[PDB]
Amino acid sequence: NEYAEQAVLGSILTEPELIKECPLTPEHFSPGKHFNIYFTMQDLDRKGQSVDFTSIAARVGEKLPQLGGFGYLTELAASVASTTTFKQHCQTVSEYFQKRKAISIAQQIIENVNVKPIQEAVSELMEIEASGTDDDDGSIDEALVTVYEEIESADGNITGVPSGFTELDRMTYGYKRRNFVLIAARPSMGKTAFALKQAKNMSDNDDVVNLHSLEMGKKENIKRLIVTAGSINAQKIKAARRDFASEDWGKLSMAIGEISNSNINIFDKAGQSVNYIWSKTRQTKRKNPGKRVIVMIDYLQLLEPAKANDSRTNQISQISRDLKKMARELDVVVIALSQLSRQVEQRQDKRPMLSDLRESGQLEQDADIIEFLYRDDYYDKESESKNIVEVIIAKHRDGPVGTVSLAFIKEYGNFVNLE
Amino acid sequence: NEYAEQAVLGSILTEPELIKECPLTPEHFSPGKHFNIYFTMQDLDRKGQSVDFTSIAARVGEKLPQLGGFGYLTELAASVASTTTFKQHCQTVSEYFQKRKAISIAQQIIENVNVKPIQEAVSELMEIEIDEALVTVYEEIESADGNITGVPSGFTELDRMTYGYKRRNFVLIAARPSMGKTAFALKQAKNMSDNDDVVNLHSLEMGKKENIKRLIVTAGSINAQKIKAARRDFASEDWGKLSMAIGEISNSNINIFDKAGQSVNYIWSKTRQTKRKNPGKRVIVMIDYLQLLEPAKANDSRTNQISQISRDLKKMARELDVVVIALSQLSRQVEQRQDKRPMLSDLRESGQLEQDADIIEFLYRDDYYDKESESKNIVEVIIAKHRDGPVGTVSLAFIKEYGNFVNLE
Repeated sequence: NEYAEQAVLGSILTEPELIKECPLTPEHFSPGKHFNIYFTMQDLDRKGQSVDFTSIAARVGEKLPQLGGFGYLTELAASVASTTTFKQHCQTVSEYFQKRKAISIAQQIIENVNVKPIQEAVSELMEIEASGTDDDDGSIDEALVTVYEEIESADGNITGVPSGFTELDRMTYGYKRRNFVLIAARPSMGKTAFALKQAKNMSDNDDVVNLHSLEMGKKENIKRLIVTAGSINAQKIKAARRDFASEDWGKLSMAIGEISNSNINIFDKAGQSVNYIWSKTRQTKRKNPGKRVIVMIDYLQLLEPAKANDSRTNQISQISRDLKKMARELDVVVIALSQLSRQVEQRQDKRPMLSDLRESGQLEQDADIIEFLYRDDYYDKESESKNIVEVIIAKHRDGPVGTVSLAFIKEYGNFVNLE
Repeated sequence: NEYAEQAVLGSILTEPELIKECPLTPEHFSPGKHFNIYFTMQDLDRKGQSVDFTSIAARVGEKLPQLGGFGYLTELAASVASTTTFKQHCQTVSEYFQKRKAISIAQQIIENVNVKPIQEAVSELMEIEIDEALVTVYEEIESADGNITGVPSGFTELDRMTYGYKRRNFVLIAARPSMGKTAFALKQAKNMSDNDDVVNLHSLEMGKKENIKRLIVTAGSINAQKIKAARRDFASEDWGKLSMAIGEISNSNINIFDKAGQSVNYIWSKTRQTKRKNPGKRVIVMIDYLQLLEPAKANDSRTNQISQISRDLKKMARELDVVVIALSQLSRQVEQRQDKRPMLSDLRESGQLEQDADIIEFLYRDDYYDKESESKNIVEVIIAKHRDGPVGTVSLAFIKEYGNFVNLE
């Protein structure tokens, strides 16, 4: 391959310091030109100098035409649009080098064989391994310095996207960018209101929240965001409102402003594939530069799978795995509400654990911050924790676990901080 | 269109980060060049790399000429004045893509239609297919009425909680056998047809006849046992209540489907059809047995079938915008307790059930388990789940003889 071979040579003549960031030998390059363009290029490096046209042409003064002349070195440096592809090209050159020697050691065996062909399979073995030159080595001695800076310069203040709960962010330091958090819980625990809360809290820290409600409508999601924002009574508005509530219009004509002054985006298409959400995530991330994006999903199970004719347990796996990829490759916080096995209610301790994620197998594995919700005053009419939802972080990949308590105001769908 | 097609290919070769900002497949582009220009262009992206002349030409080293040669990639990159109209051009390319397939799926029908051409027009159909939205929200609350917004149940004490089953809701009327599970449905059936709404009754258990035979004995208040056989030479002056009920049922908007095996998709089709023939008016879809519905995957676990049904049933209500009422049955395990009063956990197999339901309402006749009940002839409808409302128990008087329900308090 000559095309990728030029790029490497050129990008080096452009950045005379890249000969280090990628180790090669003239053996990799084509005969004559490219070969000599590196041989002389590499020599000036081992002698502890720089590598540019001027220097190279200054080295082989009489034997310059053997490198395609000076008119070629400049053409090589001209061909390189941007030295960003260097890695990618320096690898294409490398793959083709293995390929060259792989055959050279292959047709080597044939000629070698025809005492005993044992020492052959041994000599032809040592060569086939040394020809395996890769690009990702392990150096804990280098990437350590990269961390140190960050340890030193410690921004004592939530790094990622804040949840809006002081006692929770003091563990996560903001849901990161590649993370895939899971908000699962039994029905009637605030599973939805807890989401719509974090939804706004993020929209207040000036982030973008994409709420995918496959269960509810674009309206109810707002109708809830209002009754939660202005602290107005949920039952009042519904129907009474007009001739039943007064002086609340102040808290209403305020909330209606807040929601319209927020970065909340709501999608309510009935059937949403992980790929659908993907597309709507790029689009939102494109229209909104510089700012972080969070993708909420109101029901992991109501999502539309990729393979219609497949086992249910495999569909949730297909979804889960895909959902994670999105967060990673698109670099956005992915929050997915889920449901827990109906089997939770047939125990003495109604407190959810990981095994309660029924069908979903590849679920708990792809999740970064599995957090269950638990209202004690649902299973017990006489609880010592009146109106207290306890958010249980059962899994944290880059952090600790534990239970966080919050006050749930059933009437406003609001959550309050404690301790 | 090749002109806008160049702009797209070019502006991408200019900004090797725009292949992402606008999704396409080689299928969109003209054959040969433009095609291969994207095929190879897209491939390098999926492999997690960059897309520029240098890289593209480095990929297909021998087969470079099939992309118009290197001299063409540069001409494309030069053709782009500014990468600002990339959106406008990436749309002109997309518009022409639909137009290409719209014909490819149109002349598809022609050759296809050429068993029954029914599944054709169906298969050829599926292929052929915030601040802004909050100002109305204001007027919604302002347009508070004080009465029933959605579809009324017909029970004053119940509608004072739901304000009419909404449009996207999926309510569940579950209960043990012999509680009025069916008669309670056939009651709401008419009450909705009186409020001038359309009720699609899917009785998979009974016949198109018995459903009417019950609607009459309930409408005219005539005795259920009389008519059956005696009627002719056993009842008198009831012909007035009969020649009145027979009219009511024929003057109603009740539609009864009684095909033996009904898939959720079957009901779906019969719902669009009824909604199309009847414009402007709301439609309610009743199902006399959630378990007698035919699943999608025959060879699957039973607990997954009820989930396949339930999940599908909800989507229908949401995407078709109609009230979906599904009668169900409760685990036989209810009768082995002291309090025969049903709860959510009693929904046996069905797991993804209670989660997709909006208004789970169980029925309970106390005078079935107790011969000496203080509530003689009293069914108590128990709303155990209300997503956009409150819970609680509502009491109604059940007239066993007429299959009629009466209001109280």
